This record gives sequence, C-alpha cells and structure tokens, in this order.
Amino acid sequence: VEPVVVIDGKGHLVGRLASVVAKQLLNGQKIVVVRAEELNISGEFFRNKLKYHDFLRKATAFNKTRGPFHFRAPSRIFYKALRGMVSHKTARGKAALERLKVFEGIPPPYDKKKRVVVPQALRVLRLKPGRKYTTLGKLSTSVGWKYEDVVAKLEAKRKVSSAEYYAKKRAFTKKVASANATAAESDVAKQLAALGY
Amino acid sequence: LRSLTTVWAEHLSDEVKRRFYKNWYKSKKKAFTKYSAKYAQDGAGIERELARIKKYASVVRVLVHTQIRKTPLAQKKAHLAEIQLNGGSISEKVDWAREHFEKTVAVDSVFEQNEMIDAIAVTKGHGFEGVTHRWGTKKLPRKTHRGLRKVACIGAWHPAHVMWSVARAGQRGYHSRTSINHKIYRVGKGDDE
Amino acid sequence: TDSIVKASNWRLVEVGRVVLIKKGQSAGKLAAIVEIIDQKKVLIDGPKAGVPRQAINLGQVVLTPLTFALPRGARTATVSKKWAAAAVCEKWAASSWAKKIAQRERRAALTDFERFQVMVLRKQKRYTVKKALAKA
Amino acid sequence: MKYIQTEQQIEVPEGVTVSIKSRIVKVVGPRGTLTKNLKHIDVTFTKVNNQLIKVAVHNGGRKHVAALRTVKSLVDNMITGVTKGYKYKMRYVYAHFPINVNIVEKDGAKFIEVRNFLGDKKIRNVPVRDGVTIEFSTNVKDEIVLSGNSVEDVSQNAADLQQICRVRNKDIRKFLDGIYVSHKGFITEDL
Amino acid sequence: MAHFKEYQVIGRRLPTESVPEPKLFRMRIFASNEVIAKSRYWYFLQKLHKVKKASGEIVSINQINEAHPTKVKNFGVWVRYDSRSGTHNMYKEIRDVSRVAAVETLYQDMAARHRARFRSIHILKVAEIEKTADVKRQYVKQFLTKDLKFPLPHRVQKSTKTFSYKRPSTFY
Amino acid sequence: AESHRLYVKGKHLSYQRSKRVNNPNVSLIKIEGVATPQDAQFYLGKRIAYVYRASKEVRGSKIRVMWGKVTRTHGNSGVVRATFRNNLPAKTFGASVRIFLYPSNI
RNA sequence: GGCCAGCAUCAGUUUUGGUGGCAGGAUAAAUCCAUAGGAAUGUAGCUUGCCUCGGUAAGUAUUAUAGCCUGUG
RNA sequence: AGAACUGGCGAUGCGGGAUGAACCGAACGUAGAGUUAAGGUGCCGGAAUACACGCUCAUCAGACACCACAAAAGGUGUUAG
RNA sequence: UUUGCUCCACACAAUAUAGAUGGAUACGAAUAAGGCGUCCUUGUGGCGUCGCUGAACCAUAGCAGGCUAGCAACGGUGCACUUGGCGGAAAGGCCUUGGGUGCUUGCUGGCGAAUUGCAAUGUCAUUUUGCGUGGGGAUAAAUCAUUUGUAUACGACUUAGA
Ligand SMILES: [Mg+2]
Ligand SMILES: [Mg+2]
Ligand SMILES: [Mg+2]
Ligand SMILES: [Mg+2]
Ligand SMILES: [Mg+2]
Ligand SMILES: [Mg+2]
Ligand SMILES: [Mg+2]
Ligand SMILES: [Mg+2]
Ligand SMILES: [Mg+2]
Ligand SMILES: [Mg+2]
Ligand SMILES: [Mg+2]
Ligand SMILES: [Mg+2]
Ligand SMILES: [Mg+2]
Ligand SMILES: [Mg+2]
Ligand SMILES: [Mg+2]
Ligand SMILES: [Mg+2]
Ligand SMILES: [Mg+2]
Ligand SMILES: [Mg+2]
Ligand SMILES: [Mg+2]
Ligand SMILES: [Mg+2]
Ligand SMILES: [Mg+2]
Ligand SMILES: [Mg+2]
Ligand SMILES: [Mg+2]
Ligand SMILES: [Mg+2]
Ligand SMILES: [Mg+2]
Ligand SMILES: [Mg+2]
Ligand SMILES: [Mg+2]
Ligand SMILES: [Mg+2]
Ligand SMILES: [Mg+2]
Ligand SMILES: [Mg+2]
Ligand SMILES: [Mg+2]
Ligand SMILES: [Mg+2]
Ligand SMILES: [Mg+2]
Repeated sequence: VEPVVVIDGKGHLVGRLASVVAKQLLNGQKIVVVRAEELNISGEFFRNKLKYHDFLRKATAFNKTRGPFHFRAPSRIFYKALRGMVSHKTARGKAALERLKVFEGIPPPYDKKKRVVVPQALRVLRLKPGRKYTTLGKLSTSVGWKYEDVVAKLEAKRKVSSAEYYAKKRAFTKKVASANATAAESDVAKQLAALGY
Repeated sequence: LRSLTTVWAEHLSDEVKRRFYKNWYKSKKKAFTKYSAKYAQDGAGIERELARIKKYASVVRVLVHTQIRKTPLAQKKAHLAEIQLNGGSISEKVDWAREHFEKTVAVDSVFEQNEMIDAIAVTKGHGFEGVTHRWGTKKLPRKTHRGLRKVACIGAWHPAHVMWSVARAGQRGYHSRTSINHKIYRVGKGDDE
Repeated sequence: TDSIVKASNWRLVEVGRVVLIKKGQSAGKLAAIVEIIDQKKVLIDGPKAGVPRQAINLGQVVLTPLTFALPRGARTATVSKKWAAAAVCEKWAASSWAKKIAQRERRAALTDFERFQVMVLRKQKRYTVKKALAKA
Repeated sequence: MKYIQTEQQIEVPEGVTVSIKSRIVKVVGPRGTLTKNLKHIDVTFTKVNNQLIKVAVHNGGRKHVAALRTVKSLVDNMITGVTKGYKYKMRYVYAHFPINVNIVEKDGAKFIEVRNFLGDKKIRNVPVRDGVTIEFSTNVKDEIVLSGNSVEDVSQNAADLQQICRVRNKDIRKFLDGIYVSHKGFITEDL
Repeated sequence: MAHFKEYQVIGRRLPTESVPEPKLFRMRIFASNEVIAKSRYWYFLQKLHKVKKASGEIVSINQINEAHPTKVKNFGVWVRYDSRSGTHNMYKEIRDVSRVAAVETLYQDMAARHRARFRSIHILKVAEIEKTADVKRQYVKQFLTKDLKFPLPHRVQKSTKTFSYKRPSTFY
Repeated sequence: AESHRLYVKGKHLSYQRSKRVNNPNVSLIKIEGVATPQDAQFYLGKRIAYVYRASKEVRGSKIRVMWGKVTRTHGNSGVVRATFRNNLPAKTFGASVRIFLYPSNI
C-alpha cells in the first residue's frame, strides 16, 4: 500500500506482531518496527523469564560457539519470533527478511516518519483484561541486555522534541480550521456538501 | 559506546609519528601535515571539534604517548594510547586536554605512595606447548607407548566430538592479562640521585 | 477542595436503549432493546425501521447514546408508539454519527463525472482558503 | 458465574477531599496527603456526594470481586491515615542481654540501630522510611514507637525491625529474644 | 449435536389379530432433523416398553414451534447424564426465548462444564417457570431485578485492515 | 496528470499448492483492496500483466511482459487464482503485477 | 495461407450471481386486530413517614395519567 | 512366544498422520477442467487471527486416534451439580 | 609501468534490478478511559464537542500533458540562489529570511491532437561500472629482500634501516 511501513511496537504482542510482520514480508511489503523494548508477551514476567532461561541452556556441547545463539536485545528477541515464521534457509526467505528492520527506540529517519499499529496484535485489544503480561524491555535487561537506560534517556529526549512538533502542528490547524469557516456557508462549500464533502 | 571525533595537537613528536608508519626511513613522513594546517586559519575548525565533544560526549579520553627515547630501548617507535579522564565535568575535561596539547604529564600526577594499582599487559611468550606444561596435566606413566606428556582420554565416545573443554597442545603465553591489587612501594624521580 | 471523582460514563444495556444493528439482513438499521436475556443476549425490536422482533447477541449490535422511555417487554405495536412519541429517528438523524454514515453513502454513490466536479470544486475552495490562511 | 455488579461505599469525612483520575487516588487531609495507584485492578469509582464515593465492578468473577473490597479498604486506610494517622508500638524483649536501640544518621539517613541483641557484637541497622517518624517512648520500658500517615509504611517499617531480630540456631521457643509489635493503633487520641 | 427443532413423535406396536389398535405413545424429542428424531424415539421407547422399531411403526411426526418466540422466558431444565465414573441427575435453569434455544445452550453447557457429549444426556423435562421466585438458580435471578441496567466496559472494535493509524480506544 | 494508472495493483504470492507439492500452472494473486470472494468476482476474467525488465533489447525494447487472466476466486479473503501464457518464474513470489479493467462489463 | 492473439455467435464440461411462479406444515408458529380473565420486577391515583417547597421510600391499589401475561376467535 | 476369522504389509507408488513397511484416505496408462476423501485453514503453509456458548492461569499449563505413557491419594484454586 | 587520482558538471556506452507507477501523511499517555475546542481559580478544574475506524487526509483536469492570449488575485507551488537557526540514536535531515525565475486547473479565450488504423507494459523508474572531454582539488604508501628478538614450527609478531 505504502513503500515502507513503520510499526510502533509498543503495546503489541510479540508472536502476533511476528505473525503479521512475517506475512507482509513474504508478500513483498518492506517493514520497520520501532520501540521493540515496549513490546509485550502474555504471561507474567517470571514465566517468560523462566522460559528464557530454558532457552539459555541449549548450546552445542562440544562447542558453544556453533550452538544456538542467545540474543538478549528486545529487537533480536523479536527477530527470533519472526525468523521462526519464515522459511529462512531458502533464498525466498532471506529475501523476505531483508525487507525487515527492527529497532529499540525510534532512531532517525523513522522518528519523523509516521508509525502505525496492528490491531490484531494490540495487547490492549486482545488480552482479557486482568491477565498478567510482560514488557520486553524488562525481560531483556534481566537476561543481559545492556541498554535500557540509554534507550530510555534518548527516548525521553526524542519525546520532548516531538511534543513541540505536535504543539506547533495543532496550532497550525487551529488556523486552518479557522479558514474552513469563512469558506463555510459559501456556494462552493454547500455545493461540495451536496457531493459528500 | 561510539567515538564521534578526535582532536589532535598541532605539532606531533617524531616518536608518535613513527608509530603511524611501517617504513619510516623510506617514507615522506607526510602524517598530519594537512591536519597541522587546520590550526592556521585562526583555529575555526579545531574549535568546533572541541566544541562538539563538549556538546555531546558522555566520556572523554586523552591521546597520550611515551617518550621512548628517554629509555634504553632500541625500539624507537613510541606507544600511543587512550586514557579516560575522570576529573570534573565534560567541558572541564576537554578544556584540560586542549590545554595539555604538546604538554607533558608525570606519574606523580596520577599515582601516589601505597596506592593499589592494576597492570594490564601481554604475558611472556613460549610458542607451541604440549598439553602437560600448558594445562598442568599429569605426566602419563613411563611405560606408555607413543609418548607420555599427553591426555590419555580426549573424550568419551559420545558426544562423538572432541570437546572445547579438554586440554590440547598449543600456543602458550603472549596473552593479555589484567592483574590487580599491586601496591606502589615507591614513586621514583629521575632527577634524583 | 471538593472531592472530584472522574466518572467513566458508559451507554447501558437497558429497556429503551436504541441500538444500531451491524451484522445481518437488517444492518444499518436502528432498534430498541425491549427486554434483556443474559449478559450477552437481549430482545430487540425496530418496527419503524422494518426490523423484526428478535433475540440478538449484543455483539452484533452497537449501543447508541439515544434512549427513550419503554416498558420492559413492551410488544411491537407498543414499541412503535413510544418510538414515534419520542421521535428517536430525527434525533439519530441529527447526530454526527448518522451524518457521517450518510456522508460516505453519498460519496459512495458519485458518478465518475460527479467525482471530477468534486475535484474542480476543491481546487476552487483551496484557492480562497489558502489566501485567508495567509493574511492573518 | 460473573456477578453483574457489586459495589462498595467509601465514606468521606469533614476534613478531607479525595480526587481520582484514571485510577490514581489522592486523599488530602489535616495530617497531610497520600496518593496511591490502583491501575492494576479495574474498578469504577463514582462520586455521589462530598461524603460518599462508590466503587464498583461490572460483570466480575470471584477473584475480581474479591479485589473490590480490598480497593475499598486501601482508600479507607488512606483517609484514616490522613485524619487520625497510625501509630504502631513495639517492645524490646530479651532474657539476659539488654537490647540497646538508637537512631543514627549516615549521609542524611535516619536508621534504627540495634546493638547487643542476644550479646551479638554485630550492629543491626533498619532504615527509617520517609513518612514515618520514630520515638523512644518515655515512661515505658524498652518500647519503641513508629507513627505516620501510611499504615503501609509504618507497619512495614515495624516489621523490618522485628525481622532484623530473628534468632538463628536456637530453639526460638526458648530464646524468645526480639523486638515485637505490641499495639496497633491511631495517633489522634480519644478516637 | 446441532441446531434443534422439537418434535412430537407418535408410535405404536404393530397391530396383530388379537390386538388391533395398540396403545399409542408420544414423546417430545429435541433433534435437528426428523431422521435423528425418529431414531431418538425408538431409543427411548426401548427403555420403557417391549418394543423395537422392527415390531413397531411411527404413527406421526410433527414439529412443534415455540408458542411465543419473542417472549423472554425463564426455563427450568431437568437432565440425566453420564460422567466418566457414574451417572447423575441435574437441574439447570436457562433463560431464553424458546425451548429450542434453551436446549441448544444446555447441551453446550453440559459439554463445557461437564464434558458431556450428546450421547450422554437425557432431557427429562423442560418447562417454563411461571412466577419468578420459583426461579432458583442465582445466575438467572440476577437478571430479573427491577429496572435492570448494565454497561459493557472495554469495547473491542474489530479491525477490517491489518494496519491502523490511530491507536484504538475501548471506550463505549 | 500525475497518475496514469489504468490497472489495479496486485501481488504474485504462491503457486497453487499442498503442504508439500506446488503446481506451477496456477498462480495466486492478491489484489489491492479486494477483501472477499464476492469482491473478487469482479476481476474474474480480467487480464494480468507481469511486467519486467531485461538487458537485451528485443523488438526494440528492454521491457517484457508475461500475460495472463484471472480465473476464479480463492479462499475467503479475496485472493484470486490466475493462469498465464507461460507459468510465472517464482523468483516473483512477492512481485507486483497489474490487473487491467478489460474485458469490461460496466 | 505459417506464427500468435482480440472480439462475436455457438457446442461440451463446469463454477459463481440476480430474478419470476408455485407446493407443504398447527393449510407454519409469531406480530397485528377483537375479546374474555389474570398477575407483578405494580403504571396512575391514594394513605402514612421522614424530608431545601417535591422528591424519595412502604403501604395500598389491577388500567387509571405506562404496560405485560394467559386462553379463544 | 503361540492359535482363530477377516483385512493388510511383504509385492505398492499417491494424499494424510512432521518423521515411519503394516494406521486413516485412496490403489496408479499420458494429460486438461471440475469436485472431494482422510487431514487441515495465526505464521512457517495452500486455506476464516470465522462465527457461537462455556471452562481453564500452571515459579516446570495445554494442545487431537494408532502414538511415542503416568497411578493411588490429596487441594478452603475455580466451575457446575 | 607511457598521464595516473579525486570531488562537481554532460556525453556516449555497457550492466544490472526480490520488483516506483499520485503521497511512509512524525506528540505523548491512558484503555474500568481518551482527542479536540473554549473559559478559568492553571487543576486529578468548569463547559462544549468527537469516536462507532484511513470508506480518511492531501494531491488529482492540460501532447506522459503541446503552443499561445487575458482577467481576478498577492495566494499556491517547482527551481536555483541567499539570511538566520535547529537536529549526533544511524544527526546527513528539519525549520526560517530575502530578492530572482518558471508553472498555476482561481476564472475567461485562440490554436494543436486523427493513419499507433478495434488491445498488445507499448517503453517515461534506479543499480553498478567503463571510455574519452574540461572546471575545481590533492601529490602516498604497503609488500619482498635485509635486520631486532619483548616473537616464532612454517606463515605470523615485534624492531631497525636515505
Ligand atoms: Mg565529525
Ligand atoms: Mg618443554
Ligand atoms: Mg601441576
Ligand atoms: Mg605454573
Ligand atoms: Mg594427563
Ligand atoms: Mg610398551
Ligand atoms: Mg532450627
Ligand atoms: Mg543447638
Ligand atoms: Mg410451545
Ligand atoms: Mg495463437
Ligand atoms: Mg456455454
Ligand atoms: Mg425463489
Ligand atoms: Mg412506562
Ligand atoms: Mg392478547
Ligand atoms: Mg486393516
Ligand atoms: Mg521376500
Ligand atoms: Mg499400498
Ligand atoms: Mg507425504
Ligand atoms: Mg505424530
Ligand atoms: Mg518453520
Ligand atoms: Mg495462507
Ligand atoms: Mg468466512
Ligand atoms: Mg482415545
Ligand atoms: Mg474441584
Ligand atoms: Mg534480485
Ligand atoms: Mg472530554
Ligand atoms: Mg486542551
Ligand atoms: Mg477539563
Ligand atoms: Mg486523517
Ligand atoms: Mg500544464
Ligand atoms: Mg538506519
Ligand atoms: Mg485553455
Ligand atoms: Mg579527468
């Protein structure tokens, strides 16, 4: 529909975000996902922590280097859920995956490019209210990830600049609305009403 | 952590310059000769580099090197290295550095008597070493055929692979070590019989 | 220094709440909640709109802010008489909701030519507004 | 089975005003002010009048409803804590070694410092929590008093101390040594 | 087992010389079609009479339609069922708008709460509870308090497209 | 003007297939804005062009086209099956495709 | 008339829509109308009792200043 | 380990059961179109993140015949009797 | 080593392409709550309004968009300049000044279009490189061999040499 779709990870459910991202890729839709630290997994924090240490024990007995790799970063956790849903040892699969980019925080280009959401993987729209769940950022830091603080800091900085951008814009469209107003009740205006505008 | 700029002194001792090269004698020794220019124009460009460090930068390191000529060594090409600065604020840090360009610093300004210090260095080298001396493995009995400074069993039958955790002949020494808690018993001065 | 407690102010399932039917043969049509069966099923009726008295799943309907006085379990005739009494139709019709509905039904009906006209008309509007939004 | 609604009443008295947006509760009265986050629950608060606030659950299960009452109590205990306030008392208890208890300060600290427990050469240090003030009761033997606006902080500071004086490797039926909470009540007298 | 209709089924033992005009017995049967319904009939008759279908005939089969399909009704329901380790009688109350609707949710419920498939149940009786206050199970009584009203918090709109540009709101 | 498009955007997705066996003779097409089989009935018979590029010029062009037709709908979400003059290459699963408006019935 | 196509009219197979006429049943059951009787999750009225000038509540009260249920047609 | 009747495998690919001699489905000339079986339809993967009523929260939940195991006995978890 | 290198410019040649074909159109936070407007005592404030999907918003007419004239406006927008400022998370992009110049479908005119023959993507994008041209700019080093021994099985390492 658009050449690149930027998804705001926050408030999404890992494997349901994963399931739709894999699909879009396979159909040729480039995707970039942001704020993966604000991703969710259902089930309370301890469970997913336990689940992750289950992951941690798996390694190649003769050489831990050739064995399964344990990426700690919230984006790489996410990529894992994704890669798992893509026939990734085929050329078609590799291709699909290049269409993907995953980030912690919203770094440049993407901080000034719009981001969308994916309602069928929105936590607040899927999980029964009451059910315990888990923020990726917190799950990651507890298994080694080093950069929550510096993402948090950068984000807070970024969030200041974007509230300005916003404030300006909302101020510019108060005028713009104060325009669509004189123009109201005019011939061209009610003519456009007639045709549904 | 990522580096975003380096600002250099205007004049650089041949010693460090020698470090930037693999065939000094044949070279035209052109290192930093255009950079050295940058100072010329009032300073403008060097300033904004110091300026930018100050604006950003969560940490500051200095670029120092050794006066190897003041040393009996033959080796003549000096050693260059980054030292974190740990005094005051970021700005105060760079100011300090800028001020100390081409200027000189001594141990008494960083170590004192009885201080506990660590030492980072590369371990003496020994070349290809059999398993006995390299891991402190048992000498196998005198009666054993095909030699006895060995490990008798290199693994069970499964995993059917030699494992990363058994001892094997190979390079010994010429390793990095970071060895700690060495007390300074003396800080000597050279101009001091 | 009064207390001040938010609120949160939901449309209620109740006798006399008007609802918009979203799925089905009816669909787009309004109706009234007559009686009430459990947390998930209610009995609806909408004579003015031609929708048959029926039990329906709440999930197929969307509650509207409109309500009118109905006796619980009032039959179809009685329902028609209170509905008209309270002129719920024009009330609905007055609403931004229904208006937004009607608008896109209209947009949907535009001839290709009519569309071309709409574009010409927007160029036109854009010209005088871009002016206004530019002087002050 | 899902009850369609149960609700609770939260009485409000002449001194205080309580304001709740989202589910961020703030009760303010004479003895200061307390705020508490209830976002982890899902209830619906409603002002009926300056002395009354209802709290309700729609279409809730057992565990949900179960939680509804404890919401009522928490905000109650905030209101009281902000009118009457709380006062927990504890007594030192020992069979031979006088338990010596004082207040120290390291870098604007305030700590409860326990010496000589059961002879122990070690020195114990419970932090004074912010909100809670600690006074060694005059006219009473080996009594310590912890008062404040927050039942939670006062009670918790209490138990931190009583736990700092657990006995190990002894029959704790025989070695009953410790500091134990001995009266739970209010600050403002008469009531 | 499906979407039920309710049938009257009438049957009798075949006639004989010394007994023409055998007695004629009727059952109300809830089933999705007349084939299942005539089968259920013989099933139950063979638990009551010396008959089988090989020596009897169905006399009449007739679908019974709800008398007031848009009047809400409180149903008393009596059921016999089989569990894994024993067989058991139960009384449930169901509130819907037709016996047919009532029986559909029962079988559902029996399946969900007790893991009883269709083979394991016997409707013993389904009857409209006339006056309230003979309504006995609370999960229903709840719904007959005067001037009853309730919200449906946390509204969940269905998306029609995979990407949204807003961020939903569960208001209602 | 700025747009000149006279076709509907679309995407080569799969060949017709089993879990473990595909059939190159039938291609599966997702059409922009078609969500249901009812919606997709409009396009049955419309003609598809997969337009691609090449290094060798041919009949004076470096652009080539594989032509096909939409033949039936597919599943519940407005996907469509199509056959082509020559089966589509399969490096093109996920490549764009053009669904024209002819043969027309409006 | 070699190669490859487009449209039209047909034939074989098949898929997917729109629309017309009928048959059956409790000659569907409902709604609706008419009528008889009833009750409460009791509408008006009334009583008494608190109560910021009429609002609540607990009585009475079966169509009244809402309605519903059941049978028969 | 040994018998009875049938049906298979052996001698046989094909679709399903991830995988597999024997299970389910279905038996084979070269092909086009259609419809299905058993089995599936979040993504890997063709096919509803379909509809509907319930139940279930597990600091070692559970997840589909053959089949790749769990029992006595307990619970004031929760559900309906 | 027969005139090499680099940035800007255009010209020709070649080679590609995981797949342009109006526009990736920027708060944050909550969801048992929010957005927007407005007032105020500036707050967990009063009052209004909105949702129930982007089915939107914006753009969109002109030989794939030709050549021309005028009016009403002083607005819009492309381009290249120039003014002041911002952005280091991968900033490499955003905002602001000023004159110039083009276009304007805001409205009204003149001319052109056919024969591509009833469809044939009917070719209008962006990769990398190669050869010359002339406008700026810049004029190294590494390796072998020799040599040290803080190194070494051999390579490698570490030194030294106008
Ligand atoms: Mg730089
Ligand atoms: Mg040796
Ligand atoms: Mg040893
Ligand atoms: Mg040793
Ligand atoms: Mg050994
Ligand atoms: Mg020997
Ligand atoms: Mg013990
Ligand atoms: Mg002992
Ligand atoms: Mg009946
Ligand atoms: Mg041909
Ligand atoms: Mg035909
Ligand atoms: Mg018909
Ligand atoms: Mg009424
Ligand atoms: Mg009647
Ligand atoms: Mg068999
Ligand atoms: Mg054999
Ligand atoms: Mg076979
Ligand atoms: Mg197979
Ligand atoms: Mg299996
Ligand atoms: Mg896979
Ligand atoms: Mg699929
Ligand atoms: Mg469907
Ligand atoms: Mg079994
Ligand atoms: Mg139990
Ligand atoms: Mg490619
Ligand atoms: Mg509001
Ligand atoms: Mg505001
Ligand atoms: Mg407000
Ligand atoms: Mg919009
Ligand atoms: Mg033009
Ligand atoms: Mg990037
Ligand atoms: Mg013109
Ligand atoms: Mg040149």
